Amino acid sequence: RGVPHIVMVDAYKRY
Amino acid sequence: SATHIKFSKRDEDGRELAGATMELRDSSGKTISTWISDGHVKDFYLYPGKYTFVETAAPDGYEVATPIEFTVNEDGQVTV
Repeated sequence: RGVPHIVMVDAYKRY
Repeated sequence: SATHIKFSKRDEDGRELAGATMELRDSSGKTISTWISDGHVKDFYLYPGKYTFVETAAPDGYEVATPIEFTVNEDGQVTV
């Protein structure tokens, strides 16, 4: 419990 | 001592995303780890310092994300 979650989002290319 | 953190590489729909080429660097430019995201959260244990998650390449069809800097404090608090 309490472990930090670091999130990196990869967005879609328009295609 | 070392602090447990989790890193998640996700898509725009909140789902873990496999195939991204990633690295974790410290404030002096040393590479702590390189890996390919596998569609699950990735755990790390890190000593106090300033670090950066850097995406070298995204899977086909995705855009590379901006690097994420964070600090592991002397007391185990992590700040993003």
